[PDB]
Amino acid sequence: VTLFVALYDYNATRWTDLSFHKGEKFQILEFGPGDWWEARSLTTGETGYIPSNYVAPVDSI
Amino acid sequence: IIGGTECKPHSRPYMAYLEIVTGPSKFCGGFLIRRNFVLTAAHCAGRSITVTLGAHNITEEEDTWQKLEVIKQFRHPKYNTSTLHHDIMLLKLKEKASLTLAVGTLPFPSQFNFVPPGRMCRVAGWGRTGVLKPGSDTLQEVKLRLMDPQACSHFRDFDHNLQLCVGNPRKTKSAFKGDSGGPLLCAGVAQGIVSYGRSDAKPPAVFTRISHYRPWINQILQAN
Repeated sequence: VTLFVALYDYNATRWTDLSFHKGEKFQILEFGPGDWWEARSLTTGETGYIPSNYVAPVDSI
Repeated sequence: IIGGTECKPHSRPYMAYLEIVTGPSKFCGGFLIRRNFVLTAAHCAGRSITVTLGAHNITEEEDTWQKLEVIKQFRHPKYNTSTLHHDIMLLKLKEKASLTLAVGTLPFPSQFNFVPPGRMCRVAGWGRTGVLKPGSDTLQEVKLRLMDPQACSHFRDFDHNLQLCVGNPRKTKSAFKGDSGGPLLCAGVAQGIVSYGRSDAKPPAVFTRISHYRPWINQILQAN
């Protein structure tokens, strides 16, 4: 399990993408292929693409 | 499918419903192109997939259902999540489907078969029927217009050789969340794969142009 945390709110523009809030946690499922990552939200359980610069690794896992 | 109608049950026997498991499962459409191969979009990939053929109401098990595990996922090697270029995947099933009135294969096109803007096509699926509405229990279909590539210019690196531009923007009819991976048919041939569009469901949406991928499909089928 790879956990990341959002540093900013983001509002999806493509139906394949998650919308989220600063502070939300994500299990990353694939780091691409490309600069959008497949992720499951730990808040809502939804799966989709997130922009990689909106998130950062959690401190320890 | 937004602005569509319920299909005549089992009238599109190639339709596949995908349950993708990662925890909680996601859902997509797809369609049977060989007895053991389902075509879908690349962004529907996951750790394990179950395909249900022969369904109309996806919540009611019926006589016509055939329910098969996927044993191998063939995602296009150049798929990219920034652009969603090459949003195409072939799924190899654990066993061959039986051809019945309610389960059948859909022909896919020659690479020379380049479908121009202006014509009406049909797409089907079990996706949401509105921005905030649930997935449809029953298979739904809508007739949409092929648009000039200029009308999809708001989408990133939209490439007319790779992608179709689908859905008259003056109307609300559109594919949407959950429809991804489903076929677009023009005059009975699979021309397009529902790929993506706007979060607010305003048409047009982007479909993968299957004709471009004919050689890639060939190489997967012949090796498998």
